[PDB]
Amino acid sequence: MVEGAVKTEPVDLFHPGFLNSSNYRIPALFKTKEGTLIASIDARRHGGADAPNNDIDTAVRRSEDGGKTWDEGQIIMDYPDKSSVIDTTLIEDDETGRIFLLVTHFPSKYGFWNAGLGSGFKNIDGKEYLCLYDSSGKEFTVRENVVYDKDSNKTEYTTNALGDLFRNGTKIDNINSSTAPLKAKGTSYINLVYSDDDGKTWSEPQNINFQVKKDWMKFLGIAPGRGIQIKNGEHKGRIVVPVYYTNEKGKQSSAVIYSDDSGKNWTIGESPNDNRKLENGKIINSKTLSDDAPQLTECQVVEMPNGQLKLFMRNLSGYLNIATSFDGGATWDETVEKDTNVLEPYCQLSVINYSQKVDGKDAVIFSNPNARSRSNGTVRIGLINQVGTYENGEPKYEFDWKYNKLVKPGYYAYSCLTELSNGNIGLLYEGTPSEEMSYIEMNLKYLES
Ligand SMILES: O=C(CO)N[C@H]1[C@H]([C@H](O)[C@H](O)CO)O[C@@](O)(C(=O)O)C[C@@H]1O
Ligand SMILES: [Ca+2]
Ligand SMILES: [Ca+2]
Repeated sequence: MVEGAVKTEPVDLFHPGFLNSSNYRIPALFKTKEGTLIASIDARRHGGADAPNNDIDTAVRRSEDGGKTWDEGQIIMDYPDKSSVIDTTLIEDDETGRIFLLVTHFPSKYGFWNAGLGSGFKNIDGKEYLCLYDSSGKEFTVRENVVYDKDSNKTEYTTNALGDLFRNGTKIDNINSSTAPLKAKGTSYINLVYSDDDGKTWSEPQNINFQVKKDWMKFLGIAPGRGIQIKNGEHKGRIVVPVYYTNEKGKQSSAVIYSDDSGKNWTIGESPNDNRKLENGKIINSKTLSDDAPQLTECQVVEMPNGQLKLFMRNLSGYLNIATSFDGGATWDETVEKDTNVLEPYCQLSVINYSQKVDGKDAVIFSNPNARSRSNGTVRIGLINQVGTYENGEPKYEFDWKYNKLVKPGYYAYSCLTELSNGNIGLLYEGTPSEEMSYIEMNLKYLES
């Protein structure tokens, strides 16, 4: 290493036995406005396997000294009996100081492959209510935590936000378990929690599926890592959270959900697959997509100097795919770019804006496995250059991957970056499949060397 270069020796920020979890996957890492680092992760309690073959809880650690020391952690979401929360994402509303963590939630027995269609909510007279089902398949609704039957008679059952099921006020089970007399629909749900004390305490989960999941979506999940809050332009203040979904045919398409009211209400935008123009001119849609090749899956979003959004997406082309939005994530330009300078082995990636210019250019930082497998973990600095304009007159931005640094030889899978208070880069990465999750700090002198 050159003199002054910083690449800290890896710290196992999560590992077998921490919080009595045997396994860990899916890192998220975020520096709050106050300067605290929040790291979130799936505590996979029965091996590394994805839902439904596990019981997965959400864990958090905090650092108040720039990542040099970390607290003893806490579990912030835990559903019973193999109902899992998987794939976390972190963002903050800088106006209110509220930190958000969102995650995908499945009842017991459900996961990506067998999620049922739709939101799991039903409209009764203008409001969406979570449905519950008994053993005969009869449908009930939960209205302000009171269970009503199909004839709108109040039953003896109530619920709470965690899904506990109470009979005349006594807990008997939980609507997410394999044994409850009333169960939620077996599908994915987006859950949201928040902290107003810099990550020390967290709310109980809000189920926002009724706002963001459409009737024709089977799986709808958080794309893990981080979100953004838009800094420039007409959508300044919008909180943007990457997601992805499958249609009835099981084919995956990326999107973002977003909030213009500090996280109170959410909307899902279109996918880049909606009215996408494929390489030779075929027009597709995420609702009708029937082929594997154009799928767009996990993704992360960054903001260009004028506010334009770029969605970096896991896909099946072997290379990075990038979509562009002129309207704050509501829709995407018809052309998804393939960047053959950036291998993408079908794995989650991390990309963040960087606050200072590099070589006279606005820059982003990027992390993924630079290979055709989950290996050769590489952190890149991409310099933003405008190369002309679209037909609508908007600027066209391209990335120059000028610096590309191998940080993890051997296994490298999911990862998440953050800029640190000192201008350096923190990185939490899967350097093992599902055991030790490693944290390092790197400076730009190292990354450019
Ligand atoms: O299964 C889900 C969503 O419910 N998420 C997993 C996700 C999905 O299974 C995958 O993105 C679906 O194509 O991928 C991982 O299996 C992986 O590729 O390593 C890990 C991630 O937690
Ligand atoms: Ca649990
Ligand atoms: Ca489009």
